[PDB]
Order: sequence, then structure tokens, then C-alpha cells
Amino acid sequence: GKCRGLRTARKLRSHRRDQKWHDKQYKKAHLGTALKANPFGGASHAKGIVLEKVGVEAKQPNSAIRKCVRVQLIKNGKKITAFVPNDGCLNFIEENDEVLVAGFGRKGHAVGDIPGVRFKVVKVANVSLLALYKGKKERPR
Amino acid sequence: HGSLARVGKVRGQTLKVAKQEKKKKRTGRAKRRMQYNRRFVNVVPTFGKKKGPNANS
Amino acid sequence: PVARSWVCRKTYVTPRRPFEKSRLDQELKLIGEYGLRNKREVWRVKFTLAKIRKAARELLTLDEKDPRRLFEGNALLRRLVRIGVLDEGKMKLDYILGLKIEDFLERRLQTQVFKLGLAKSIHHARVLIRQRHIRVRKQVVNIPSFIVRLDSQKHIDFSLRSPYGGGRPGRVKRKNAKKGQGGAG
Amino acid sequence: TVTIRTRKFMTNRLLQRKQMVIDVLHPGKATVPKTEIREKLAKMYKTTPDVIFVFGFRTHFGGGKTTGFGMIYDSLDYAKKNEPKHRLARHGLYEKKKTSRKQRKERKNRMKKVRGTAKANVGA
RNA sequence: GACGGGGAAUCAGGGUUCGAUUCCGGAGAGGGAGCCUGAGAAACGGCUACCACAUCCAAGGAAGGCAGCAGGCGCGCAAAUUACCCACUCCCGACCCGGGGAGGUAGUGACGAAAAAUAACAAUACAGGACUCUUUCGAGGCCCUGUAAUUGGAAUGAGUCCACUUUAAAUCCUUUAACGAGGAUCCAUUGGAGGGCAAGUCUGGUGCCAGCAGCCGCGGUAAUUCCAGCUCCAAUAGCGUAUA
Repeated sequence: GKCRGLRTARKLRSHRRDQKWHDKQYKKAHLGTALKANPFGGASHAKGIVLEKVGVEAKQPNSAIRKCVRVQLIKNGKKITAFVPNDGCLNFIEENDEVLVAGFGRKGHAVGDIPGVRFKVVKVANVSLLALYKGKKERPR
Repeated sequence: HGSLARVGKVRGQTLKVAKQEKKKKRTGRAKRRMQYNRRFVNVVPTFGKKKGPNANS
Repeated sequence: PVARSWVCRKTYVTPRRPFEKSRLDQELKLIGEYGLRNKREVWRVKFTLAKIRKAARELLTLDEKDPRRLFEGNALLRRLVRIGVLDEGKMKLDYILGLKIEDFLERRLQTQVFKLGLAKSIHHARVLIRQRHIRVRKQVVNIPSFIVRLDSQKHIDFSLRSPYGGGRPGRVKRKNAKKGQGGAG
Repeated sequence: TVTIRTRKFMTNRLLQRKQMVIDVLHPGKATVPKTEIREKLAKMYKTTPDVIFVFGFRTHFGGGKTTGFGMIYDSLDYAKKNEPKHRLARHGLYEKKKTSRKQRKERKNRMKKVRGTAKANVGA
């Protein structure tokens, strides 16, 4: 520290508060902007309705297409873009089918070579995608 | 071909073979007993770098 | 408002490094040597010895000729002598820090049955403890994690209701005798 | 071949009863019923086996020990006065009304429904 | 996105975050307002005025407030039986004697915490290991150490099933009859095998396609990273993912 007086606690406190406000994580966690602009709104999982299935491309050093869906939310109705994880699971998703989206790994940040997608799907038609992969459960009919 | 970016293409075209029928593996305490056995008390003093259990070169 | 307890705590601690060679080999060696089930038991014994060592260091931090230091040091020393992992010659507080985890694993009931001579192997000792064949002072024990005392080591013996210690024969022996009497008459 | 020992035996002149913690030894056998326990407590106390009340027998692990409580009275009516009614029903000397709480509460609300001598009439 | 506090998590020492939540105190019964009785209420399982909402109706009127116990709708990632009893603990009344969704009991219950089965013994199978030796060949292998769908005997547990015990009556635990296991089919899963970070340059298929990958990166017609089998590594009735 710099201020080393015996009767100095206030300058230390106010300077520590100001330099704590001059941060990124403490600025993010204590303002209403970073939660008001958050699509999940401080929630881990969310439900939604798929409207379109759009394949977005990869980044520079690798070449692929990435299978994604356009999901509108139920609680606030905004439009996000999810990402179906596994191989060949887009055939289980039909128009206007309810899904369960979740986080993608880096706390509201784009992960890997997929540009601009921060969410991924876990369950579709109120059954898990893993059980549809492993041949354990069947979609209701 | 059909098309380029088909979903489930490789796994759909992958040859389908099943499991091989085998006995059950020892689970619980005897799994650790066999692990300690094979790892420690059935060794010989070799030289050089040790070989991994999955070395099949 | 309901009348319950709501008091509980963990007895084991997970180490910070999940995958490195030496501590994994040391724990696996201890599991194989004393015939335990999993790593949670040796982690539990390490947790108990860590709490005892922390209490001993807290007592050794406080200066000599104090009432609470002498009281808690004599209480912990008497308990640690009576549990069987210390000696009356080593009746000092600064020797608590020199203990190792194998000394705490010595007074387990499974290895005590194995070292007394009531079972062939230590795994045979564990499947003898889990089987309810022995007793400690006219009362059977089923749990292999039964820590014993210095005055309780001599009194361990087979139970009354056991074919090994004299009693009713078991199910398979009675089934074979019934098969023999059926084949004979 | 079962034996009974006594522990914490004390008398109450102000409750006209004797209280003790009994110890039951039944090795190689299941838990003995309360009637034989009552008859043995009647034997060693020189008492008729009607004022003998035992309760709460918990069995230890391993077999051989069971800790219970015993209650010793002097006469029948003095036993009948200061007794819980469920032990009298277990002995067979008391009978409680057999109806459930829901229809009692609904019938109480039906007495609340009207006023007068017909309050007894509406509850049948 | 504040009920406060006693507290909780994490913790060398200093600290950071949470505290709706059973104990204490405060506030309210849709929201403001007014009042009777009573010692003590601005009481709402008391009354009265408003609006929002809402039940029945011969259309004149009448009757309400589950943020109590169960339960329903809505909401959302998210949360249980329209069960039994005052026997245990207390409270109230004229009162030993009546009442108590306060409470206790059971069911649902992988929030979480503690304990703990899924094997062991004996001999043959076939390789080594310590002792004078046979330079190295057989051997005591009596003293071991191990695993290969080799065999045979000792054992009890889940579950079925009398009784007893417990309890207001049960149920659960324990005691306990008669039953109840050789591949003991009574069959242990979850995430991985390039580095971080324990563990294949094994085999077959696609060929910057499918896809994997928290990061670096991997796929271009020989993939140590994809899709499948075998082997194995980590925790173990538990493991993985997303969030503060």
C-alpha cells in the first residue's frame, strides 16, 4: 500500500472500492446491464421453440459446417441461436418442437470454431439427446 | 454422394458389428486387489523406460 | 418447526491433484496391502489423522504452563495411547506429529483379525468380518472399520452362533447332509 | 432356559407402583413375548399376573439381550386409575370408540350448521 | 436480484461470498382506510368503504379472501400424500376426564451425510521368486506368489416367507422358523485413452465430408484425437454437463 497512516482507513476503503469498480469481473457481476442483456437472465437451463434450422460455417483454420437451430425463448421471447452437439441429431428436431437449451462452456462466450453461438441444446421433445443417440428412449407418438 | 453436408453420414455408413460375449468383470474390492496385484507384485526388474499396459506395437 | 437433528459432516477429503503417479501408487499400495474397498476409506483415515495433527499443532503453538494446553494435551495423549497407536514411554505432545497413516491402519479390525491368526488372508479376514462370525467381548461386529483399543485386543474371538467357533452348522452343510440322507434313504 | 435380571429398581408409594428396568437373556432363541415376561415377573415378585405391565422391548444386534421396562402394581383398580389406556387395551380391559377423525370433524361442523335441540338430531 | 442477527461455504496468516429457511425480533394476510369487544388487535379462519377479481340467483338480493394443512390452475431449469392419531412434546378451557393439519407417525424423496454386498478357500492346471548347488541342463518347488469357462467342498447376504418385537394400530430396524447362489445370469455403471492429465502410433469405415475439441488443436482417399469392436485408465453405487 501507499497510504500508511495510523488514522487512514477511509482513503484505503474508497480507493479499494474505486479500483474494484475499475475491473471486468466485478463490473460484470454487479451491474444490471450484464444480466439485463443476458438471454438466460441468470438461469442455467432454459426451454424454447425451434423455428428455423441454420447451418453456420466454421472459423479460418478448419473447414466444416456447424448444425444449429434458431430458438425463441418462452419466458422473454427473444431470438437466440443454439447448437446441436452430436452427429446426426438434427433429424430428431422438427418444426415447432420444444427443446431444452443450456450453456456452452465459457460463461456466455463463444467456444471453439463456431462464431456467434453461445448456447447448446440438451433435450428435445422432453427426452434427452443422449438417449436418442444410444437407442434407449423413443420420441412420443 | 447424395449431397455434401448430410447429417449422420459417416455413422449411417459405418459398418455395424456387435459386442463379443464375455464373462463379467470383477467389481468392488477384488478389482482393486487385482489392480494392486498386476501393478506391484508381479513385476520384474527391467531397464529403460517402462511400457504402458496398452502397448500393442 | 420439526424436532430433528440436522447435524452431519463429511469424513473424507478429495485431494487437489486428480491424476499424478506417485500418490496414486501410494494409495493403491495401501488399498492392496490392507485389503480395503476404495480410496474413500484411506482418505477418511488421512482426514482423521490430519485433524489430529492440526489439533496437536494448535496445542503445541500455545506456550508452556497453561491450564487448557496441559488439559487438552493430556486428554488427547491419553486417548491416543488408549486407542493403541502410541506407547506409555512416548508420553509427550511433540511426538504426535511424527505419526504416519499406517499406524492408524494397524488398529483396524480386519488387519487385527488377519494378524491374530483367525483367517488365512486379509481379504478372507474382511469377508469374515462382513459375515458375522466373530465377536468382541460377547457381542458380534459386522463392520470392518471397527477400531479397537489396547484392552480390547485380547478379547476378540469367534461368536457363539457360528460353525467356525462351535455351533449350528450352516445352510450348505445341512443341505449336503439332507442330500446324503435322501440318497441313503 | 431364559433368565431375567433387574436394574434401577425403585418403588413409588405416591404412585402405588414399582418401577424397574428389566434385562432379558434369550440366547439361541427369538424375542420372547410379553406374556411369559409378565408371568415370570409375577413369579419372582409373588404377585398375581394381572397387574403386571411391560412395554418397550428393543432387541440388540447379535441376539441374546433385550432391554425392556416393567411396571408392578398392588391392586386392580389402583392399576386401572393411573394407566395409559392403550396398555389396558393391549391387556384387553379397555375399548375405545372406533370412528375416524374425518367424520367426527364433519359431524362437529354439522352441529355448527344448526342451533337448538336439533343439533343433536342432525348428528344422528 | 436488501427482512436483521445468532450463522454457512471457503480458509497458512489476512480475507471474499451467501444468510427466504425451523431459534430470537420486526412486518403482512390483494392494497390502502376506519372501528367494536377485550387487559392485550387497527385482529382479517372479527366487522365496515373502495377498486381489481369472483360464487349463487325467480334478477329482488345473498355470500367471500389457503403468503395454514393436503390438493388444482398459471408460472418457470426448479420443488412431495385431497393418509392415520392426540399415544410421545406442549397449549387452551368451568377443567385428572374434552379439543389441537401445533405436533407425532408413515408414503413419495440419488438435495445431502454416515456405514456397507457384487467374493473367498483347497487342489490341479503353467510362469517366476528367495537357500548350499547343477557355469547354463532335471530337481527340494516341503516356504511361496500369480491367473486360465479345470474340478469339488465349506459360508451367508438381497428377495420370497410364519412368529415375536415396535407402535394409538401398524410399517421400518433387530431377534428368528422353513426356504433362498458356480459362468454363484442374483450379469456395476459414468466419463476418457495427443499435451495439460492416469491410460494403444491395435483393427475396419469416411476422406477439410461426417464430426471431435473447456485451451492448444485433430480430419486433404495410410486419423495415436472422428464413427464402431478389443485392450485399458480414473472414481465407484456412483459419474458427467450448465450456471452463481
